[PDB]
Amino acid sequence: KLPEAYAIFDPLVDVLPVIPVLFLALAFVWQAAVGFR
Amino acid sequence: ELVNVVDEKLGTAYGEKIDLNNTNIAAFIQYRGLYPTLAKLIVKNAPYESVEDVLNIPGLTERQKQILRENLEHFTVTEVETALVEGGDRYNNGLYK
Amino acid sequence: FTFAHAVFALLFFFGHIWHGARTLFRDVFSGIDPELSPEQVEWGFYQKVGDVTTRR
Amino acid sequence: ANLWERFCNWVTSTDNRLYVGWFGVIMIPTLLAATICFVIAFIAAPPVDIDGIREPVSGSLLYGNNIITGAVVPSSNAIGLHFYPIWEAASLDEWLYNGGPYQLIIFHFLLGASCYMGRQWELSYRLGMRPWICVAYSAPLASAFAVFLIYPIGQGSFSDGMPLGISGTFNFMIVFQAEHNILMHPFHQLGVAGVFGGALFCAMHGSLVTSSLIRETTETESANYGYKFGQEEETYNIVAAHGYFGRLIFQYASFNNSRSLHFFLAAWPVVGVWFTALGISTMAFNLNGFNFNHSVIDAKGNVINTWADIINRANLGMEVMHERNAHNFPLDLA
Amino acid sequence: METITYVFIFACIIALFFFAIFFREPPRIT
Amino acid sequence: AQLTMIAMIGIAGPMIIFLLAVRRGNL
Amino acid sequence: AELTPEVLTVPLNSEGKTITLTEKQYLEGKRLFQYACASCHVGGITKTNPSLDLRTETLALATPPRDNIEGLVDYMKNPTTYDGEQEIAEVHPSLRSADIFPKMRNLTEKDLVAIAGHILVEPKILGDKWGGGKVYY
Amino acid sequence: QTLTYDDIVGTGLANKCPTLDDTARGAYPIDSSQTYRIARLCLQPTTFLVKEEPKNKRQEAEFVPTKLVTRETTSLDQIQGELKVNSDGSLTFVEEDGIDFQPVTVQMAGGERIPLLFTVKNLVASTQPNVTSITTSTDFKGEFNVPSYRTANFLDPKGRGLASGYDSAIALPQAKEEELARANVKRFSLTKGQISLNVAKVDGRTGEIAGTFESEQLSDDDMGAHEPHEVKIQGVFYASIEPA
Amino acid sequence: GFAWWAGNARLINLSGKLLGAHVAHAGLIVFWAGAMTLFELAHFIPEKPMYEQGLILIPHIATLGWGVGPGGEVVDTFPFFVVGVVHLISSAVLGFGGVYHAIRGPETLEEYSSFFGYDWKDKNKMTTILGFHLIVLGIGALLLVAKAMFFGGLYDTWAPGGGDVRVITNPTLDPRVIFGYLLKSPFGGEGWIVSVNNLEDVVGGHIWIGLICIAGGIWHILTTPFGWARRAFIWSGEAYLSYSLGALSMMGFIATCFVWFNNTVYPSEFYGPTGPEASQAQAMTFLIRDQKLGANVGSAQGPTGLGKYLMRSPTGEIIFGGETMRFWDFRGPWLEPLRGPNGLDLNKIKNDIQPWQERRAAEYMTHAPLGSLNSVGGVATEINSVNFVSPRSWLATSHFVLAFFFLVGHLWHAGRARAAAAGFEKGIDRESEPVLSMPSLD
Ligand code: CLA
Ligand code: CLA
Ligand code: CLA
Ligand code: CLA
Ligand code: HEC
Ligand SMILES: CC1=C(/C=C/C(C)=C/C=C/C(C)=C/C=C/C=C(C)/C=C/C=C(C)/C=C/C2=C(C)CCCC2(C)C)C(C)(C)CCC1
Ligand SMILES: CC1=C(/C=C/C(C)=C/C=C/C(C)=C/C=C/C=C(C)/C=C/C=C(C)/C=C/C2=C(C)CCCC2(C)C)C(C)(C)CCC1
Ligand SMILES: CC1=C(/C=C/C(C)=C/C=C/C(C)=C/C=C/C=C(C)/C=C/C=C(C)/C=C/C2=C(C)CCCC2(C)C)C(C)(C)CCC1
Ligand code: OEX
Ligand SMILES: [Cl-]
Ligand SMILES: [Cl-]
Ligand SMILES: [Fe+2]
Repeated sequence: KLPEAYAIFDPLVDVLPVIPVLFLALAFVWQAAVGFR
Repeated sequence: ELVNVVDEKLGTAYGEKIDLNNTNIAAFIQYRGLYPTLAKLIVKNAPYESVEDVLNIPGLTERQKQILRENLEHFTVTEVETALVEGGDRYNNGLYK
Repeated sequence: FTFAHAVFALLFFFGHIWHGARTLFRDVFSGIDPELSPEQVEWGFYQKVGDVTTRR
Repeated sequence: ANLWERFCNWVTSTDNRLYVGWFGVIMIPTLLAATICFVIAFIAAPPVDIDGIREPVSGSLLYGNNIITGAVVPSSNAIGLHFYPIWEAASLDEWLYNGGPYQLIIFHFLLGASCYMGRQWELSYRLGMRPWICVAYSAPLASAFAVFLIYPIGQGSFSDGMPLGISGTFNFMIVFQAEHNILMHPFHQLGVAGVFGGALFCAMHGSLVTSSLIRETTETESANYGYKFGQEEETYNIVAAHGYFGRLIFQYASFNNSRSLHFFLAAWPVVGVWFTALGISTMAFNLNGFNFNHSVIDAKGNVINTWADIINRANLGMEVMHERNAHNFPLDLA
Repeated sequence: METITYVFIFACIIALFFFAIFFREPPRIT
Repeated sequence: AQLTMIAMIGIAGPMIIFLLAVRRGNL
Repeated sequence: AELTPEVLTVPLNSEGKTITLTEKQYLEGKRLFQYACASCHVGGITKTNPSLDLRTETLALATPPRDNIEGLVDYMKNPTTYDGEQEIAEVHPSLRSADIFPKMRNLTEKDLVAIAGHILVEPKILGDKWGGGKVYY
Repeated sequence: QTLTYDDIVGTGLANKCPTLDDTARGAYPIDSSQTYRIARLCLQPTTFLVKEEPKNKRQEAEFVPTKLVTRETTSLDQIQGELKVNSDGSLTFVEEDGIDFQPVTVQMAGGERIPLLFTVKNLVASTQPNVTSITTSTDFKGEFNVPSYRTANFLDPKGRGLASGYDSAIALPQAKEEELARANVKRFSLTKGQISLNVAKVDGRTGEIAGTFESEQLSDDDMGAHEPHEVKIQGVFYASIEPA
Repeated sequence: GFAWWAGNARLINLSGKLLGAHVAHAGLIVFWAGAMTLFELAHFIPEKPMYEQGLILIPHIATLGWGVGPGGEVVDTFPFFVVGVVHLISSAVLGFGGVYHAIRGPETLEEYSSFFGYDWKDKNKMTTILGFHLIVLGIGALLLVAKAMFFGGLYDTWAPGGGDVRVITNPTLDPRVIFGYLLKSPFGGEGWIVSVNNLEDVVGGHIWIGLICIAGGIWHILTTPFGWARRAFIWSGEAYLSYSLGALSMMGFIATCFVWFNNTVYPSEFYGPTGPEASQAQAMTFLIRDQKLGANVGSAQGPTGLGKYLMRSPTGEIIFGGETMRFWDFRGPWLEPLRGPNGLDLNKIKNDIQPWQERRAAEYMTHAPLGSLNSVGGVATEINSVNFVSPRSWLATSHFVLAFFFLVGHLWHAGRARAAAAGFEKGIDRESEPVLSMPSLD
């Protein structure tokens, strides 16, 4: 468990580790937006 | 003339009671008060010539003696069978669950 | 007997397929037409597949 | 005229009937050693105490095996992962009893096969080819590393590496299933898809090309004589073949780029076999196949068996029987 | 007799390898 | 829930492409 | 079939008083059994000593009888060998030995009842499988 | 000073018994009022001889040499037991406990493997009468027990055993079983061996002794399947004596 | 000429944009390190061993002496939070520089500054960048030394009394020891560098490596490659990439074996027992149980004729029996008190086994690194109940996979760099096909 005064952020921290995956996905949205050029 | 001595033993009282001279120690869990402490002593002081010999095990408290008394009828003795007592097999005979 | 005849029946199925293929496709056993043009295999040209009387 | 430079020129010569090369300077002796020892041991080695329990298993022909049952038997579990060369035995008799030949053969072979892969790179460079055929071979190579070296390292014993024999192989794969549930592991499932698919696409590709051969021959000659080695023209009609396969399925599920097509052919089995080699390599560290044992229960809590629980009954019968004299304690932890 | 047979066949396969490689029909261009 | 935050975070990236493509930018 | 009150009714003590658990208590017991006990006692066996299991009939023959909520709660506080002759708090988790078994630290009295109840219910649901081992998987 | 595990591991020394200085030619006096134990008895074989089969009448085969194939796994050690004084001044060692067996297999010329259970289990070995001191001429002679090499759970390659396993040749469902009786019915043997221990060195201060042993016993009979061979083992021993 | 799916190869000669990719990606590494730590912390429950909870980062921090006390008990979680927050915060700075250099900064650097710009074919400049990074790396290995010797020490599983944090006051400098490890066999009972079993050798090894990297770095700033190296190598960006992929692959394979066999810098208190450990602990457990019932474990012959509990290794040492005969090279703090010079000591086994050792064996036997992909713990035939896969299985398998693919990447990029440097990576020139100018083989 996190320190008491950051407890509010618990559900954010459950999701943070996944964020690097989203960068990979985001490169494919970008390439879709320029038509895989 | 070639006979399996373990099968032969299942045809004696060994196949229906706890044999104090042959039976693996985990059988002593089938009756109350006997395992581990008295089971340990019974196996260490085997062989017995009759079932009541177990009461003459040095160190038995009178409670322990009483437990044995209650349970003398679940006990038997047959001749020691080398195949059942070698290998430490009365303490661990390779059967678990 | 069952083993032999079940096995021979299965093998003879391939024989049916082989010689039937050879009968219906005898005209190209040795290879396809070296003057088959790309309009006959490309989509659209003919309304009916392979029928050259249905050109659009 | 320099002696070293002449020798370099011969090692790397593209005129040798078999390319040697620097990778071949290591591959040639290591593979000859492994081959000569394998053949001698398959025919004449005496029984080997694979599981360390002084219960020797007979692998060779002269000791009552046939081709199917014979094997060079893995080295004794008493040895574990210890290095056991000939010169560490008090005698050849001892070394044979304890499974020394298996170590000699697999170390020499894995080295020679590694160099085989490099040799594939090397000659491609001397011929001015593109370089990645060796990358295709890394799939079978990684698979042999997995069953001869990686799985032993994780389980702690070359006695659990794959016997060098036909029935020995099957023993290894039955015991693997009991200890790892490999069939319920997705990397073995990708391996099956890699190998099934590879055979599918092999047949597909062969049949589509064969189907569109250009008539160059009469019905009295093999069509194979319609192609002459080194002719410049393609020998089939990819557009007729694309037009057949696009109609069997639909157009955009068919390749008309022959480069994309053959890359697809290369990549599908290679990648599937990468995964299944990685499956063995990671079940080496006991990250096993999915376990759905008793995953379905009813409203009361009764277990409701599924096909996974039936698999588990089979796995149990393998487990309880294998190496039947070798376990003294209730968990087979390795 | 069965050992002799198994080894005999394997030996023939190795000899075939030698002829297949060094005494092949040479591929000739065009 | 956590489904609120990963929704908010998940939309950031694509919203950047969207802003840059409608404001015809250096994509 | 379902988790009827009949099945959630287990003995409270040696005097044949009974107690009817809730479905809630039982699922809590099961959860707590997996937390603190199942690493050794999965399926009602004992991995580090297979000769002693959690079958009701085995517990009934333990000294202090353990086929009841009281016996089992006491066991989780002050475990003895099967004949009651020695205390084994130092090699068996218990509240008495929660310094060396820290998972036991945060267990309340109500948690102990639920665990005990789970252990006594499960063989009514699963029968021979409970404590029977791999033969019954 | 003495060696640690990490000095020993991997060397072979762990299979070797302690030696005494060739200067240890003392005498260990024995007081009949006192009781003694042997704290450690170590037996290290050096030579395994097997008796051949002459196939003929009056030749009586010879003991021939063999090669060890099971490596440095042969020594008996940590054996302890009563050392008694008898009415007539003989000493009797009674073995109580120890690592008192090793399986060994040796290979005869021609390739035959001969497994044996090298053991002193239940050893009772006695001296001559009137000892009073243990010296560089004391001999212990005794006998011991040789249980079956395999114990009762052992399953042969077709799943047959004594306390476990099949009772028939299940791959031959309708064979005549009389021929297979000897392979199908496992039997648990229990034979005696003999041993002499010859004390050649004595540390009168510390109570350590050392010398030479020779034992005769039977090899494995594979639970009745075949007849045992006769085996003679030679080696060196070490023991430390304590006032018990 | 590269397609979208090879699109980062478009960066080879755009040193500015390529700097941005490297630094943006550096930020993702640091982001993951931070985010993941906080995730493990928010889930951490100190009553439960780390290894029952899926932790891989908190064990690395605790191994360094932060957060823990005697026995590996966690006393203070604040050090973990700090490590997470600081990594998290720092990734915004790398993120910032990353996307600035990838999108807005100059796309090439060599016009803006001759110091930061580089040509791949410039051997002097390349070894200078290499030199700088060699110095950074040497500094980093010295930070580990500093921690161990001047800022609180390291967790020492071998410390007497259950393990503890210990300050390292006599790091091993004797190069016969330090480099002795490099020359040990990688086979069983030896273990190459994976067998390092004490923190004195760990810290001393890092003094050496730090000094070697700093010396190596200065060496490469001041020199250019000798002619023999000039002629041995391909000098191109993709070639250097291929060299480092090979080196990462080698290192991934070593890390795999480290976390699988080594219980010193991967203490079993945090990471769980190793495979050999768990299996040794099973035999210990049942030796104890059986001896308590009266069994004479030294004289008990098992089914095979070998000892049921105790046997000899091939060099004679007294070792545990059963299949674990194979793991007799195992060494651990709970087991070593029973070892005498000839291996396990029968008189210590009979008289001196302690309750904490019985507890530890039972714990390690029931947390063996065996489990299913969906994290059902134990052997593959076990029923559902225990949610456990050892962190060592997770860390071993993941890094085997990564090491394997980086070896494939090495071969990919190495063969391609060779081909591109010779000018036939795009195919065979029809008008100058080399084999058509070679004589036939036969
Ligand atoms: C330090 C590591 C490193 C670096 C910097 C590079 C860099 C490069 N590589 Mg090499 N590569 C590497 C490792 C590396 N590689 C490894 C380890 C392998 C073996 C697998 C390869 C194999 C490889 C091939 C086969 C090729 C390259 C190529 C290239 C170039 C273009 C790459 C590109 O645009 O990818 C663009 C990125 C993608 C197309 C995305 C790929 C996505 C992967 C396959 C799936 C990852 C999914 C993940 C596991 C989990 C997903 C979860 C889900 C939610 C999505 C570039 C120079 C190309 C080349 O030769 O350039 C000249 C080329 O053809 N790479
Ligand atoms: C670690 C992953 C990684 C990284 C760091 C890069 C980085 C880069 N790529 Mg590669 N690439 C990747 C993965 C990656 N790529 C993958 C997986 C693929 C396959 C789909 C490609 C395919 C690819 C192609 C096809 C090309 C590149 C190109 C480029 C460069 C220019 C891109 C550009 O102009 O963006 C334009 C995009 C935008 C303006 C949209 C917004 C992008 C931003 C950066 C998103 C970041 C959001 C973030 C949350 C903000 C935090 C900020 C805060 C810290 C202040 C850049 C250096 C190009 C190149 O080499 O140019 C010559 C190019 O042509 N890449
Ligand atoms: C290794 C990574 C790296 C490299 C090689 C470069 C290189 C460069 N950058 Mg970039 N940059 C980086 C990271 C990097 N940057 C990061 C992380 C950020 C965000 C903080 C930026 C933000 C940035 C901006 C906004 C600009 C540059 C610019 C420049 C150029 C000149 C900078 C100058 O004059 O020095 C300045 C030198 C100093 C300030 C000396 C102080 C030393 C540093 C800051 C402290 C030491 C840090 C330490 C070693 C590691 C971090 C500690 C941590 C581990 C706790 C040069 C090509 C400029 C450019 O391209 O314009 C055309 C420009 O405008 N950079
Ligand atoms: C990241 C690390 C790194 C890298 C990439 C380089 C790269 C380079 N170095 Mg530098 N070097 C480094 C660190 C590094 N160095 C450090 C720390 C030092 C200080 C000790 C040096 C000292 C140094 C010197 C003194 C020289 C170089 C030279 C060179 C060049 C030729 C290297 C070569 O051919 O080696 C390939 C290796 C060989 C040809 C033979 C040795 C092969 C090894 C020993 C075999 C071991 C294999 C085995 C399986 C691995 C297990 C471990 C083993 C110990 C048992 C090249 C540019 C040369 C040069 O041109 O400098 C200007 C040169 O003479 N380096
Ligand atoms: C291994 C580390 C164990 C854990 C964790 C738990 N138990 Fe256990 N238990 C274990 C052993 C080795 C034994 C036998 C003790 C002996 O007499 O030698 C036991 C015994 C019990 C019993 C008694 C069973 C009987 O038939 O009398 C009970 C009721 C029991 N254990 C319960 C229990 C609970 C509730 C646990 C979770 C908190 C738990 N055990 C953990 C080994 C281990
Ligand atoms: C730490 C933190 C933070 C940060 C954040 C971030 C950093 C984020 C990022 C973000 C991102 C980075 C995101 C992204 C996203 C992405 C996505 C969402 C994607 C998706 C995609 C898809 C879905 C795809 C699809 C497709 C295509 C496109 C094409 C091909 C096909 C397919 C189908 C695949 C904040 C501020 C919150 C604050 C707090 C803390
Ligand atoms: C270039 C490019 C790319 C890439 C990108 C990248 C990779 C980026 C990075 C970035 C990053 C890497 C970012 C980062 C960020 C960060 C942030 C922004 C952070 C924040 C933080 C915070 C705010 C914190 C908070 C807190 C605290 C303090 C305490 C605890 C709790 C919490 C967590 C809440 C792509 C491929 C897409 C595309 C193309 C181009
Ligand atoms: C820290 C530490 C330590 C230490 C360590 C060290 C000190 C290390 C070192 C190491 C090293 C010292 C390394 C090595 C390396 C090397 C290598 C890895 C090499 C490679 C090579 C190559 C790769 C080559 C190649 C080639 C050839 C062969 C030919 C020509 C071409 C070329 C060049 C390519 C210890 C353990 C104590 C402990 C723990 C910690
Ligand atoms: O060796 Mn071949 O197999 Ca792998 O677990 Mn433990 O160990 Mn043995 O038993 Mn199941
Ligand atoms: Cl098997
Ligand atoms: Cl075992
Ligand atoms: Fe083709």
